[PDB]
Amino acid sequence: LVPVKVPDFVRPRPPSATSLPALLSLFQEEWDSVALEQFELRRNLTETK
Amino acid sequence: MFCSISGETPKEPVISRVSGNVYEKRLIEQVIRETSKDPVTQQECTLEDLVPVKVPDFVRPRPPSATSLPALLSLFQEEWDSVALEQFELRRNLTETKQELSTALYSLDAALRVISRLTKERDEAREALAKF
Amino acid sequence: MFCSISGETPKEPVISRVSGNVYEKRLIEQVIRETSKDPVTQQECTLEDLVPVKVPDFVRPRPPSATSLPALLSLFQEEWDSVALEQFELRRNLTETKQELSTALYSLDAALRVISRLTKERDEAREALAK
Amino acid sequence: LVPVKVPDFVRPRPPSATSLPALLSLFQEEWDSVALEQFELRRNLTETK
Amino acid sequence: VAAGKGEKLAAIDVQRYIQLKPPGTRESLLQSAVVWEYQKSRNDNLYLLEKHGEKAFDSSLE
Amino acid sequence: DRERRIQERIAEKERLAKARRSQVIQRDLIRPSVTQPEKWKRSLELLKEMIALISSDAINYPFGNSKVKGTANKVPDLSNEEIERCRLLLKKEIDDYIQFEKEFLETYSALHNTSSLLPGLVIYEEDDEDVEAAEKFYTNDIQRDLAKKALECNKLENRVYDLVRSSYEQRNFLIKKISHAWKALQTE
Repeated sequence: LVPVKVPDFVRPRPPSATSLPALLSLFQEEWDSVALEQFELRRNLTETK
Repeated sequence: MFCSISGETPKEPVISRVSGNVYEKRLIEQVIRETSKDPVTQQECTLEDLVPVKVPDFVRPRPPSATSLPALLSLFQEEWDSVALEQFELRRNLTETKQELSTALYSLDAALRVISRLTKERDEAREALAKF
Repeated sequence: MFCSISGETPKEPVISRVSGNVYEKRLIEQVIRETSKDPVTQQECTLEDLVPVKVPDFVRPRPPSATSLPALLSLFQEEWDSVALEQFELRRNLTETKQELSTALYSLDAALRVISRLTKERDEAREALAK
Repeated sequence: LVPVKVPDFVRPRPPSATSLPALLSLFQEEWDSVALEQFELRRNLTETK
Repeated sequence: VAAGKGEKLAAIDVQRYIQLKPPGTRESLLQSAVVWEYQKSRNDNLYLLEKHGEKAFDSSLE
Repeated sequence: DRERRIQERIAEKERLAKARRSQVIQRDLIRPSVTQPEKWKRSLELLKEMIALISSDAINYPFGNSKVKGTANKVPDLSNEEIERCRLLLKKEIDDYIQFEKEFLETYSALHNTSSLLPGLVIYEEDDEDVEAAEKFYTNDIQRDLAKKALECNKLENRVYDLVRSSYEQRNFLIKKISHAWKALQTE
């Protein structure tokens, strides 16, 4: 692998992102969402098989 | 997103293998055709050293705005280093203030003992005046 | 292996050619980006002043037992609590140092006033002895 | 060479085990592993479809 | 946790930093301090966010 | 010529203006605050009623804009030779090892006093009150918290306006592209 140079992609924070609940609640919710996706892809694998 | 050879953005980007650089296909094949060398780092380069783009892939792309656990953890880490820098600076200020506290403390202790000695001498002076 | 900024073991100690001190490269570079000056000698500092150096890495604790970990919130609370208490001690130190400085000022001022008192008392006493 | 070491105005705190970096890196490694799992099962999923 | 959340069972963490406890025991002081520090950090982050503005947002759209 | 000497005579006056120098406000960091009169009566146990005049002298300088209590200005003034001569007498008698001993004593003792208590209890170690100390201090903390929250809220509506200007567009574009485009390509 070769380290290439890119301007990098900025991430504009949402209206509520200042650590505190504005981060812990969103962290929890995104955890729940990725979990739901994990199930929606496992069960779908099984059904497709 | 910028090309060194021409200064314009590459309409069709390509990454050089010998040296990481973003070229446009026509000019990079041009510089390979004229010689087997790198126009930037003056090192041997070929057509195969030019890497086209295979961006499509097959996975679900993800938004670099909010729904990224790496982004969430990076925000936590930026807060971590911000409060670390704050603690750094305030601790430095605190040790400087401790130095000036201790200096003023021993200076005032010396001043108090000297005041006691002085007041003793003034008591002696009052005694001298009253003896008359 | 004793950081002069926080005391924590530096995972990437570096040496300085003018005055070698225990830091890490990243915060030095960040400070230079904010202010490209030497903090100690008040002189221009550059990114190339530091030579690369190798380090043997460290061990990690790995909190076990995996119980739907909510600790992060409490640990963050405690870190912020520590910094808040530290701010408290800072305000106390400034208040007490200014109070001490004023106390020293009028301690020495009263010292001078009672110097004048003593001088006049001794002058009068010796003149009475002289008479 | 390296001059005399300078421990001064530190009040050293021993390197206690229970700390945050550990949890942060644990969560991060979990995310990398789960993403690898997603890759594995999405490749299996596209093949099975 | 998957065997847990197969029936949803949304994870629960403490959200009691908005109640803002009236004058009481050490919990009220600790709560006051944490709210003050979160608020300070929040203000710093917003002032930073409009130090530059929505230029990063324009780059993200592009 | 005249001004060539006059502005120097003016320049003399500013150089003459340095003939009266004091401290605390010389660097003007913090200050014995505003409520002076009550503390002097509270002063327990020769040097404690002593600082009261300089704290009263501090009202002469513009720090009084913060608040004024009692006043009773009692400025005694000074002289440069007085200041200079006392610096010798203070420092001529007050040897580097005790400074090392002094630094050790204060730093420890400070850590002994500054225990992990949100309100300062070093003075309270002798008084008998702990609940009320938490009441006033951190209702005052909360009132300032509410004021800061209100000022920041005044700054939230601009944020909310710019973000309903931007984030809705970004989210609509991102969802609308990514979902339809990607899930369509897989079928193609």
